[PDB]
Parts: sequence; structure tokens; C-alpha cells
Amino acid sequence: YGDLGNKLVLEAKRTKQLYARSNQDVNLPMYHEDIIRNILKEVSNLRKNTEYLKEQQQLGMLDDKVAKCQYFVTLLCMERNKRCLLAYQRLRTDILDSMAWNNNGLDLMSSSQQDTNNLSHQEQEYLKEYCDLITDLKSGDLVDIDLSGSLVPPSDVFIDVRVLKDAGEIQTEYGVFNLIKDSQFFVRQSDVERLIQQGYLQKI
Amino acid sequence: SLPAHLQQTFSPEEIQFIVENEPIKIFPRITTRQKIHTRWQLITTDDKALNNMVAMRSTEVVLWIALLLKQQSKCSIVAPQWLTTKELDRKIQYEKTHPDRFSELPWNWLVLARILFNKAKDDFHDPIHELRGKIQDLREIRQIKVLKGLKYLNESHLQLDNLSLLEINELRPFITEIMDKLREIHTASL
Amino acid sequence: DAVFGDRVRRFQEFLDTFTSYRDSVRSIQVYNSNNAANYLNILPHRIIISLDDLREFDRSFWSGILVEPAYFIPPAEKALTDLADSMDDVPHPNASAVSSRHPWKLSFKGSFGAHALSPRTLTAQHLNKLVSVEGIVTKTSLVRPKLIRSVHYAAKTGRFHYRDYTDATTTLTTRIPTPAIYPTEDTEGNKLTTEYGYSTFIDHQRITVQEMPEMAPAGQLPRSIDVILDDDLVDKTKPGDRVNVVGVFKSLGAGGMNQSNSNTLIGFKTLILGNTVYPLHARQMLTDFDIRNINKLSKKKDIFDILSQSLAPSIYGHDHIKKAILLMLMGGVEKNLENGSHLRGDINILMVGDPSTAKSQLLRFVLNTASLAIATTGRGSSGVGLTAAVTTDRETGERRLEAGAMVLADRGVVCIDEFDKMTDVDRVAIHEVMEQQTVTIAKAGIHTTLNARCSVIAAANPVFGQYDVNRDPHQNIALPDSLLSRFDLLFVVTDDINEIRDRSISEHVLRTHRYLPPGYLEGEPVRERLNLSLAVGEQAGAKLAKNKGNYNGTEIPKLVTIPFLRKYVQYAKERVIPQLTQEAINVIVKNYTDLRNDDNTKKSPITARTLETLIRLATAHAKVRLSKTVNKVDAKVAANLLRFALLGE
Amino acid sequence: MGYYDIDDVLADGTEFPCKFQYDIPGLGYLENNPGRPITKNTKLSLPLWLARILAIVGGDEPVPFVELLPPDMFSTKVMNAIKTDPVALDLHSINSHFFSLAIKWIMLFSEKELANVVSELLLQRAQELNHHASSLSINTNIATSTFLLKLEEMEKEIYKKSHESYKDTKRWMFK
Amino acid sequence: NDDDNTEIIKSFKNFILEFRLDSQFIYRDQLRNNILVKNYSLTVNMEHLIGYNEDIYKKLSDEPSDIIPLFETAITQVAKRISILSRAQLLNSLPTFQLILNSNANQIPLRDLDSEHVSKIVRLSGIIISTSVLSSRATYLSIMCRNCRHTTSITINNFNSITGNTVSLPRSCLSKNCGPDPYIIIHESSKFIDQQFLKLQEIPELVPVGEMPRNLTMTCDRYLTNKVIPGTRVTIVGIYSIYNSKNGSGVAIRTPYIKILGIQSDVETSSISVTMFTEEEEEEFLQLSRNPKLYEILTNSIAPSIFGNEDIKKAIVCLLMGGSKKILPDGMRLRGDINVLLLGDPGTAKSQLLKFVEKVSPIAVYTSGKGSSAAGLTASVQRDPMTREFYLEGGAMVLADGGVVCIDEFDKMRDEDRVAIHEAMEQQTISIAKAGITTVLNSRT
DNA sequence: TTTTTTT
DNA sequence: AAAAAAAAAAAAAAAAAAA
Ligand SMILES: Nc1ncnc2c1ncn2[C@@H]1O[C@H](COP(=O)(O)OP(=O)(O)OP(=O)(O)O)[C@@H](O)[C@H]1O
Ligand SMILES: Nc1ncnc2c1ncn2[C@@H]1O[C@H](COP(=O)(O)OP(=O)(O)OP(=O)(O)O)[C@@H](O)[C@H]1O
Ligand SMILES: [Mg+2]
Ligand SMILES: [Mg+2]
Ligand SMILES: [Zn+2]
Repeated sequence: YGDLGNKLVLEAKRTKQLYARSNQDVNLPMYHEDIIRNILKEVSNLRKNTEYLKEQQQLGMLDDKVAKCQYFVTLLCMERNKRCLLAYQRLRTDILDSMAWNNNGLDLMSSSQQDTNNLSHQEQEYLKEYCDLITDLKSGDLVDIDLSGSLVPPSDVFIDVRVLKDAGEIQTEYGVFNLIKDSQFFVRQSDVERLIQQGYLQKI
Repeated sequence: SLPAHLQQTFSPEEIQFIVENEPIKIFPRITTRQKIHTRWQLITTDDKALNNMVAMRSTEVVLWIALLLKQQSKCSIVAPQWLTTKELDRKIQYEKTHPDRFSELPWNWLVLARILFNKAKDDFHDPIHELRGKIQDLREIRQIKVLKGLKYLNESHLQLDNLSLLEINELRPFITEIMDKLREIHTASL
Repeated sequence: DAVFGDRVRRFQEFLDTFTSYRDSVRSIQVYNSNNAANYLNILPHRIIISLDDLREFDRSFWSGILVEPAYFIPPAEKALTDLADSMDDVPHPNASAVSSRHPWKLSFKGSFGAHALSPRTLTAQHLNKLVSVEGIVTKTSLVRPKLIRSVHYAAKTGRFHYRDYTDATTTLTTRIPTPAIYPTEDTEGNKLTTEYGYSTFIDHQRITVQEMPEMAPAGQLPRSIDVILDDDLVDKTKPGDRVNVVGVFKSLGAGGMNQSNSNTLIGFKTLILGNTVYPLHARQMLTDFDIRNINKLSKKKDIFDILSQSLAPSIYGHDHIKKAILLMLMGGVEKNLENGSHLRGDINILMVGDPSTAKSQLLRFVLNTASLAIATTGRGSSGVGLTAAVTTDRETGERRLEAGAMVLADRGVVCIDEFDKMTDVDRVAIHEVMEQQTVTIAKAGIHTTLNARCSVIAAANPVFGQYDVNRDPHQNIALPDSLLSRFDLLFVVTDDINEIRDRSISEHVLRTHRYLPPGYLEGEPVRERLNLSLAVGEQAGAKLAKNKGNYNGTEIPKLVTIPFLRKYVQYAKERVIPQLTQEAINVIVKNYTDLRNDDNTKKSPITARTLETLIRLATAHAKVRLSKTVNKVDAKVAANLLRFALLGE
Repeated sequence: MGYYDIDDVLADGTEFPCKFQYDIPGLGYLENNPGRPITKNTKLSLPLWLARILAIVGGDEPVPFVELLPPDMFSTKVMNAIKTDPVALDLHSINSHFFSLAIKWIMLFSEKELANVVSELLLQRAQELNHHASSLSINTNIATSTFLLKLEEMEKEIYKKSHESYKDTKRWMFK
Repeated sequence: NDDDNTEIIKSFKNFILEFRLDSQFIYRDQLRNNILVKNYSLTVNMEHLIGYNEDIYKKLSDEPSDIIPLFETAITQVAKRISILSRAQLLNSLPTFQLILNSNANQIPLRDLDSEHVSKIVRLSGIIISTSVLSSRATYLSIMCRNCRHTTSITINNFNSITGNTVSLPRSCLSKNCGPDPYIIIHESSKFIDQQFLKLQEIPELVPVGEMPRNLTMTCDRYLTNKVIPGTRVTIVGIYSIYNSKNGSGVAIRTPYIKILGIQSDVETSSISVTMFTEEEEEEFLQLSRNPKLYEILTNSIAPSIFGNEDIKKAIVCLLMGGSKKILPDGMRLRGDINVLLLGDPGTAKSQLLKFVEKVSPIAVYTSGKGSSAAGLTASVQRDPMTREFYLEGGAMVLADGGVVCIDEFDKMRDEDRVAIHEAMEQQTISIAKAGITTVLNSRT
């Protein structure tokens, strides 16, 4: 018996559709560790039952065919439970890494989801480790090229930029930009992509 | 990169980039022939033409440099032999008279057309609307031929001798997945 | 031209490829020959093909049939006639019968796909194409013969002459019409006398089929289409039946394209030339292992209560009601005596009770479970319109009786809701049909008695909002005792307020509302579906697939599924006619004498007719256990059930 | 065959009819009264993920514990229905894992007569999928929706991918 | 005579093939997408027609019935040009394409139509009350003679200028010595289209003083059929023309009617059982559904001018959403609606909520309990004036199936009329047994 | 005197 | 040139009856 596991797996499918329709990593939903621990306790029951049945099989009063068929059935049940759990976990890890790869590996809690409370503690420490790896990777031979930069090919040099949020003044190379609220800039493309990804600039 | 399976095909922006990475002829307005000044000394283009240019003489530069100079007043792009009515006419006649072979046309079909129409609106000898309509006619005819040819899809291979870039790009996923499923069925049957 | 010959020979090749149809033809021929002069049934010249085999043989001919039957069916019929003629061998035939020239028209079965429609979906682009439409039978016309080919004789010449007449609806192909003028003069002035008994006449009947109202759009009325069928199958079925008809959908008539038009917005006629008809019935036969399973169930000790509990599992309590319904669905036999006239044979049951105690739901379940049933409401019916109607048929201009509601359900069951809310006038009609099960219509020059042997199940509300248990039972009911004494069994249901029963029924109801159709997720509502893949459809004893009936594990006692129960009812109502014995007589008479003189309060007074109810209940219970004789156990159970229904546990 | 694929995991969960070719005491505990054993030739509806194995183990006449009966989805009725006209068939109604189940069934039992018909079915449906994918807006008929609601789940991803490809190409072309 | 037709067709084809905004030829792309999904139709916006050229608009304004067929055949010529290869020389199952117009002219009410609008394009709006069943009309007729016995084809256009407009049968035969009209119609090998009739009633709030609403008749054909249902506000664009009445009173009478060319509806036939919204609108609906407090937004939005009442508004919203329909293996149905009764003191504005609820719900009817009867709500049995045959016509409660019904003054209705609704609301199916007609009709509201 | 029901 | 009308269903106003 492992039908309950399907209830988990089916749910995961919906989350993928959430990724599919949006086409943007955002608002990962709350976990389902309750059903997971339900499956864990039932599989502990299955394991103890299998151990007991092996005990009586070794005891001599248990039929060999009954013992073997019970063993195979229980083993298949454990196999399906494990498959369901890892099927959930792999997708969760994949979407977590996809989210972590594009935000420069800083987790950006100041400005995706706000609380990140919808993630398990193990998932959060995994996210921290992946951010560590992301920071480490660009610190080696590829220091001159930012791996977490844009992916749109550079098509034009001068674009119009309209302010979205207010700040003070920000220095650049050979100049300084004052982020007055709701103004327009005629600046170089390769200077403001960092701000645009941060959400402080609009109207590319 | 993955970003929702963007790791399997090309986005139209990448196609436009890989097309503008191509050489073209130019008709410069200014002169920078060396005093007999700053060296161009690029890393992915022969700077000799850039350094050795003089006004009102034809020379070859990569496309995006020509576009940048056209954003300024130092450029005059020379259109290819396609972009004229009397060549497109014989081309459409060739498609009409041969209902099975796609006409000979390069990979950069319709992309150079879009870019030149968007930027170099004024340097043409022909009205823009006529050329746009004829290009639209070519697009429709080739689309019809593609639909006609797609009817049969062997599980072994196929030949598409004269498809341009965008036409292949748009059709890649559907065709690939259909033949993958057919191959899976056939192999599973054996 | 020669395309007809090529198609004919190709069809001959196809017929020669398969051997089943030739076997059917020779069986028909030998049966007809055996029925000639050997010390009344005849087999019509029709054979059913399965066009799946035709598709598997030739796609071109199959496509030609299913797209343009006009140019394809007649060649097939001609080839079939030629093959039948060649196989036929009658050295010594008759004279008038040999000139029939029956062409052996065809019938079809198999998968249609996009050509199985509904009366609402039929439209312009489906014309001239073989189709198969489902629906309900609304009304039928009158059988009328029509002429095809006449025979003439002249005394001087001695040469018989024949002229053949065909109309637009007679043949699929349009030809120059011929009037019905009898030619009585030869080319040289000889007198010609029409020879009856040698001419050809075929039956004709028109019916109209209507889409089922259940599958209807949002706030739209059901619609109907016109069907013509002739020759054989001319008077099958009746109004109020679920049918599926396969035929050609064609247009006919000028429609006003001639000078006869009076307005610009005229139209054309549309009509169906039916080829074959099947009883949809939403199948009715018994297999060998089906009979084995029925027998092994019957020989069990406790089949009756299992069958009772099997009825409507979603209704809590009311076990005795379920038992009463089971006994009513398969009631006792009719009795007719050369001197004693007739005795009523089935059971009638009435329900009166406090509101919202699941009476209408059980009545709906009885509607769905029973074979033939019709639903009526007290406020939505008129007594005169319930039994018969005087309407004029359009084609003949003659007024003919139209069957009423309960006449259609003869030998079936009729369920009435809001019975006490009916107009009193209509009630008297009910009494008539409860008196001798016969309705007589004498009006506008028609004097006829119509048979109606149906049983009635009904539910009614008390006079007040709720039943008053401290009052006279007659005080609580608005119906006169004249018809209340007719009903065999009367039940009073009241929802006593007890927290234990409240919790139990709450658990049951909450269990019900958490149900999901198999193979369907819970996030989206129920959608409409397509019909079955085949327009026409049709190792033993070792599987017990649906025989045990226990679909899921919820209680130790067994359960049976609805189709098996209906099969059991069908077997029981035909294969056994039990007879009572003297021991059951002794028990019944003892119980009747005791009950007559118990002399205490009771819900209703008792009289002699209750002994008839005991007899019929014992007969029904004997039918339940499939025995040809009534034993005292059935008398005991009938007495117990009567005591529960009239005294109260 | 992918371990970490959602659709395959879901498709493994469907139930297939099967019969106990062999009689084993003490079984059926997980479905009925545990104390009563299961007698021989008993029909059951077991899930695929265990019926696939229990039909091949043998265990031991090394006959397997279970014998798997032909499922109702693969019936002559459905074969005729799919052959006569596949384009208008609502194959979604028959099952919502039809193609993967077909692949697994044909893998378990090699049958040349299913491969060709299924291949032709999907090949014919692909043309209409392409037809609808090419169409774009710029007042909507029922044909498109009633077709789209009949699809198998595995064709939906092809439809979406093609639709997005065409939409992106159109958007780039017109600016 | 033919030269003018050729010039007009050429001009329309030039307009179709030459009109472009920005970098898009809108109508050619529309034609391609329409042909792909087997919707042989095209939609013309009148403003584009005027802007491209004014003389063609003038000609379309002067004689609509004479001009429209030329355009609707130029469309099919262009479609054949840009969808089928000539292959240096087949099926050709492309009928004449349907032309549908849209415009934004000044509305003209029903009662303002007079003799000066004959054979003119007009725009108007009303309410739909009754719909006729479908019917067939011939477009390509195969005609065979009897004596000479030769075949001929007649092509029929569905536009009528004069009342007759029909060549019934050619006089004499084609070349011996046949009769007047020895021709018959070959029913096989012919082409037929579909036609339907509709009735329009005046909008309630434009009725002039002390009057009764007036009815009008409309004819629709091909794709325009089966698009509306009775009781839905619509906007129609068409031609106002007349047809003679020989079978009919007066002298030289000619009953007028409307030929539908374009229909705009408020519900867009969406509920009439699948979802067809675009991705933008569905995304917006999801975005609103994602709001954490949309319950209060909807509660406030129910009758903003009514002050103070809260639980009643919550109940009204809950009723509008409705329950969840269920079904069971044994056939038992379970109701999926909720029924609310307001039983209050005078002056508390009970009906002011009723008419607003009628306004909000997509399917709603408002009626008084005093002016109602049992036969006038569930089902009414009529009989035809001519053929006398009985038929079933639905009332009010069936007309609002799949929606909600607004009844006020529930007590004033007669006791006999208050018992017919019991089954109609407890089981949602009404049964009729009258004049031999037995029918189980469903009503979900 | 009033409302109900039948003609 | 003519099928045309008896049989039903539904909506009132008057009178008489019961409370
Ligand atoms: N024992 C029961 N088991 C299940 N449902 C029950 C039971 N008793 C009552 N109900 C529920 O009570 C509701 C009453 O519905 P329904 O109108 O059919 O009842 P009723 O007693 O026939 O009422 P009425 O006399 O008003 O027609 C139903 O929804 C039904 O499911
Ligand atoms: N809460 C309220 N806020 C504003 N206006 C109100 C409110 N209650 C009543 N009204 C006013 O009452 C007036 C009349 O109300 P209406 O006649 O619809 O009330 P009702 O309760 O339906 O009456 P009835 O029981 O007599 O049919 C309206 O003009 C409306 O403005
Ligand atoms: Mg009820
Ligand atoms: Mg009011
Ligand atoms: Zn002639």
C-alpha cells in the first residue's frame, strides 16, 4: 500500500505547472512534510513487519513461499515510497537552484518571497551552501566575467531609462548618477543592467 | 542556460545577434586614412579596412559596426542584390513554377530584411512598401510549402535542403518531439 | 454506366471473401423453404453487415458509403440480390409469389465516429450522408400500404402487363416521377383490368424521434427530427422508448423554389430514410454462467435481506421500506377465472411522512432501478390528459386516440410525487385504474377500452406542516378512504430527534459528500462526455468479475451491483410461477383471524382485502427465493412485515 | 524510462486487472480479512508498479504468482474506434496516461499490430496540433476549445512549446 | 455591366492585400488563421474601410445588397490565391466566405425605424425573446430536364434586392420542342447552408410614454446562427428591408424585417459550457483571486448605495458563487445551489437588493409573486394556430435555468401557485403530463 | 361581514 | 384549389357560499 504517496506526487505536478505558466521563479509554496512523516511512520511499520516475518521464517513454522511473497511485496512498497519522496525532493532542489543562480547568489532578502518561511531548514541550509558555491565559482579563473550577469545579447549601446524608486546619488566610472524620483536618463546600456535587475529602474 | 528549458533551442534575440555577426559592404561618409588618429585594433575583426578607409569608396565591415555608424551620420549601407523588385519577381516565379523545391535563399533570409527596413529606411532605391509586400508573399508561399511537406514524417530521417534560420528555429521542437516519440515506439516494439 | 458494374463485382468479391453472410443467407432460405408446407413466422430478406470488416478490406468503398451512400448502396444491394438469386434453387415455384423480386436491403453495425450525432447537431453539412442518431420516440403515425408495381391483364391478348411506380421517398436516387393513374387501355385499344393479388404493396409508417432532455443546453427545449421506415421493421417499438436509428439523411421537395412561393424566407424540408433500428435501453439476455451465479445466489439462506440492503446504499435506515420495494418490483401473479373474471396481481405502496426524510430520493432510485417506469407529479398533470387524448394525425386528417401517461407504463410502474397536492378531479380517474386496471374512452365517436396493468408508488405530505402523532390517522391525511383502502401497504415516517441517530446519519451524509468519480481529479467540475465508440454492440464461471458484487470493503455482509440485481429480477419475473400450499394457508388464516380480533388501536382498519395482500406477498417472497411452491416461512415474513407496517415493530 | 520524471511515476500508479494464477495461503491481508487466505484463480485489480514484477518473479513449474489479464483499454472495441477516425476521438476520456501506458504494454508484450496503428494515430493528430498552434489572435469558435480539451496530457506540452515558439517569433518579427 | 463588377472586385482585393499598420498586414493574417481552424469568415472594421478609401464606403452605403456579394466573393478569390498552390495548372472545398461587419455609428431605437431606412445599413440594440429552429437553404442546385434530359447548375446568392429575387426555372429548354419548364431539382450533388430566425423586443427603459413594447423579426445564416439565447441583451448591425406577403388585409403591404450582419453580446456566449478566455484575462482573474482580502472587496461592491447590511450581502455573494454539484454511482443527485429568503419589516430596502442582484448575475429574471401563476412559470402547453399541433413552451423559471431568479412579495402569490415549486427546487426537474405529452425537464437555479 | 371557490 | 375544426389549457369576473 502506497497510494498515499501519489497524493504527494500529484501535488508536485501542480507546482511545476506553477513554474510553467509563470516562466519565472517566484513564491515557492509551503512544504508537505506532514504527509512525508506519515509515510515515514507507515514505512517504519512495514520495516518492522518485514523484520518480524523474517524472524518467524527463520523460526521454522513459516512457509517459504509466504515469506518470500511478503518480502517482495514489502520491498516493492518501500521502493515506491522512496521513489515518490525523491521525486518530490529533486524538483524542489532544482527549482531552488534555479532561483539561487540568477539573483547573484545573495538571496536578496531586502527585495521573490519575503519570509522564505515556506522552506524547510534543511532546504535553507542547502540554499546557503549553493550560494556559497555560486560565490566561489566566479572568484577563480573567471574573475573578469560575471557569471550571474544578463543573458540577453547586447543589441544597443544607448537606451532610455526611467526611474522607478527614489534614492540619493550613485557614483559610476568617471561620473555619478543621482537617482531622483521619476526622471529619465539617456545613458549607456552596459551601466544600468545591475540596477534594472535590482528593480530600481524601468522602461528599458 | 536552463531558464525554463532555454537550453535546447535559440531565442530570436540570439538569432538576430548571430545574423548581425556577419560582414557587409558600406559606403563611408568620413575619412580616417592614416597621416602619411587612433588605431581601431579590435580583436575579432581585421582593423585594416577600418584604419584604411577613405570617403566615397566601398569597403567591408561587420554588420553591427555599420549599424552603429548609421546611428551616427558616418554611414551609408549598400543593400544586397535581393532587395530589389526585379530579383524578388524572378524568385517568386521560381517558387510558383517549382512546387516541390524550396528556392535558393540563405540562412539570413528575412532577418537582414527586418533590420535594414527598421534602420536604413532612406537609402533604398525602391519604395519600402513594395518590397515588404513581396517579402510577405514569399513568406506565405514558403509557409504553404512547409505545411504541404510536413505531411509525411518518416522515423528515419528527412531532408529540408533550403530552409532559412527562423523557419528551422520555430519548427524545431514539434518536429523533434514527434520523431522522438515515433522512434521510441518503434524501438520498444523490437 | 460501367461504374455500377465495377462496384457490383467488387462487392461480389467482398461478399465472397467472408463466409458468415452466405451462411446466414442459406439459413434464411432453408427456414423459408421449411415453412412452406410442413404441418407462422417468416424471415425478412435483410442481412446485417459490419462495416469494420469492409473498412479492413477496402477503404475506398467504405469511404464512398459513409460519404455518399446514394452512389454506393444500390450497387451493393444489386450484387447481394444477384448472389441470393444464384444461390436460390427452386425448380417448382409458385406464380404470384415468385414475382415479388425482394431486393434484400442491408443493415449496418460498427464504429461510425464523427457520423454519430444528436437531433440538435444535425445541420446542412451533414446532408446526403449516412448517419446514426439516438433519441426517444415521441409519436408514431398509422401503418398504411402503398403501391409499387401493378399487374394488368387483357382477355383478348392474354399477355400480362405491369407498370412500376416510384416516388422520391421510395428510392434514394431522384428520377422522373410517375403519377398513380391506372393504365386501362392498350396501345391498340384493348381493355386492361387491374390484377390484385399480383401487384406489389409495401407498408409505410412515419415516426418522430426526439433528443433526450437530460443532455440539453442551458435553458433550451428538446428538439426532434423526422424518420421514415418501411417494408420490414415497420411497427417496432412504441412512443416513449430509447432508440438508435441508422439511416440516410437527405432533403426532398422543391421547398418553394418554383412559382408557388409566397415569401422570400421560405426553406426546404429535411428527412431521414431509416435503414435500421436498435433498442438503446440506455444487456437484457442471460449467459450460462449468469444463470449459474443466479442459482448459487438463490440457494443461499440469506439472499433476501442482502438484496434488500443492496437497494440505494446512500439512504440510511428504512430497511423495511427497501424490503417492500424489492417485493413490489416482482409482485405476484395475475389470476383469471372463466367465472371469477380477474384478480389484481401486483402490490401498491403509499408513503406519508414529515418533510425531508428522503422519500423523493428513494422514488428516484426506484425510477432508475426498475425496467419500465414513468415519472408524474400531482401539480404538473391533468387527469384527462393522463389517460388518453383525441388528436388528429396530420397525414390522414383523421382524429385518433393518443396514448396517455400511465398507459405507456402498462405492466411497469408509475411513480407520483406530491400526490396529495393533486386536483381532486384527477383523483377519481386513479380510482378507476385502481378498480379494474382498465380505462375506457367514450368521446367524439370513439368507444374503446384500454388496458393498463401498472403499479403505483407515491408519496404525500400530511395536512399540517408535520405529522401529529396524537391525532386520528384519518385526520392527518387529505385523501378519502375510498382510494386509501385500495393501497395494500401504507407507511408513516417521522424523524425522531435522538442525538445518537443524529450523529450516525451525520457521519453517513458526510461520508457521501466526499466522493470522487474514478479516473478524475477533484479540482474541476463534472463535464459532458461522448457516446460509446460503437454505434452498435452485442472463460465463463471462473472469474466472478461482477458476480459477487462486493465492489469495495465496508462491511462483512455482502452486496451486489445494480446490473446483477436487474438480471435477477428479469430471470425471476419469467422463469418461475409459484403456487401456494395448505400450510401457508393455515398460517395466513390464523394470522388474519388473530389480527381481526386483537381489538386494540391500529393505524388503519382491516377488512377482507388484507388476506389478498398476504397471499400476494407470500407469492412474491416465494418468487424471491426461486421456488415453485410457497412455504410457511414466506407466510411468516409477510405477517411480520404487515405487523410492522400497520402496528409498528 | 526516467526515475525522476513525474509523468512516469504517475503512470506507474494505474491499476490493471489480473488473476492469481497460483494459490497462496495467508494472502489478501492488505485488502480483506487477513485471516482468510486467497484461493486460486481470483481476479484482482492490482497497480502496475507491482503487477509488472509479480508476473515475472515466478517464485516457484516456476509459474508466476499472478497472471495478468488483458486490460479493457486495449480492446477490439477501442482498436476499431481508433482505426476508423482518430482525429475526432476523445482519447482523453479513455485514459489520461494513454501513450506511456501503451509504450509499457507493448514493451512487456511485443505486438507489431499496435505499434503501426498507434504511430499512425499520433502522426495524424500531430498535423491538427500544428494547425492549431500556427493560428494566432489579432470572436472565438468552439472547434478549437473542444479539440484542445480532448488531448492526452503528453501532447499538451508539445502544444504549449509550439505555441510559445510561434508567439515569440511573431513578437520579434513585429515591433 | 461586368466591367463595373470586375473593377469593384479588384478594388476590394487591392484593399485586402494592401492595407497594413506598422509592419503587419492584419487581414491577410486573419485569413490565414481563419483558414487554418476551418472558420471561413472575415471581419471588416468600418473605420479601416473609410480610412483606406471613401468612395468604396460610399458605394457600400448606397446599395448594400447589390455590393456585398462582390466583396464576399473577392474574399474567397484571395483565400484561394494565398492558401492553395496552382501546381502549374482537386478538392477546392471552399464555399463563399462570410463577411461580418463592425461599426460605431449612432444607435437608432426600434420605434424610430420608418420608410426612409429601406435598404440601408443601420445599427440597433434590443432584447432576444424567441428563437426558431434551424432550416436549410440551397446555394448550388443541380437541375435536370425530362424531355431533352440535360444537366445544368444554378448558383444561388442569399441576398435579396427585390422581393422575388429568384429565377425559379428557366423558360424553355437549352439547345427539341420541350414544355414550358420541364426541369427538376436533383437533391443529391447540391450545396446547402443553414438559416435561423430571431425575434427582438424593445429595451424597457426606452419605451415611449404609455406604450407597449414592439417586436421585430431578424434572419441570420451560416456562422451567425446558434450564437444567442433568449433573454440576453444584444447589439445588431444589419440591413432593414422588406418582403411581400401574398399569403396574408390592407393594400400594397410589405412586412419589414432585419438581415443580421453582425452581432455583439455582453456575455459572449461563454457560459452557453467551456472556457475560452484569453491568457491576459485569465491571468488578471488569477491575480485578483490571489488577493488576501478579496472577500471584503466583493462584500463592499455588492450594492454600494445600500448602507449597513452585512450578513445579507455576504449571503448574497455566497449564493452567487453557488455550491458544488455531485453525482453518485447509483444515480442519486445532490443539489448544488443555495436559496435565501428575506422576511423583514417594511422600509428596509429588500427589493432594492433584488433588482441589483438581477443586474449582476449573468442569468437572472425579475418577476412579482402577485403577477404569476403555476402554469406561467414552469411549463405552458400551446397549440399552433395553423397545424393545431400541441407543443411545450417554457415559462420563467426554465428561462433562467443555470442562473438565479428574483421573486418579490412571496406571500402575495396564491396557495395553488406556491406548491408547484416544491419539486422544482428540491430535485431541479419539472415533470409535465398534459395532452399526452410526458417530459422530464430540468431546471437548475 | 369577509374571503373563498366555482362557473 | 383550400385544410377550418373538435378537443384541450390557461386566464379572468361574477355569484354564491362558509366562517
Ligand atoms: N437516511 C438518509 N440517508 C441519506 N440522506 C438522507 C436521509 N434522510 C434524509 N436524507 C437527505 O434529506 C434530503 C431530503 O431530500 P428529499 O426532498 O428527497 O426528501 P423527502 O423526505 O422526500 O422530502 P419532501 O417530502 O419535501 O419531498 C436529501 O438531500 C437526502 O439526502
Ligand atoms: N439602509 C438603507 N440605506 C439607504 N436607503 C435605504 C435603506 N433602507 C431603505 N432605504 C430606502 O428605502 C427606499 C424604499 O425601499 P424599498 O421600497 O425598496 O424597501 P423594501 O424593504 O423592499 O420595501 P417593501 O417591503 O415595502 O417592498 C429606497 O428609496 C431606499 O433609498
Ligand atoms: Mg423530498
Ligand atoms: Mg418591495
Ligand atoms: Zn433539350
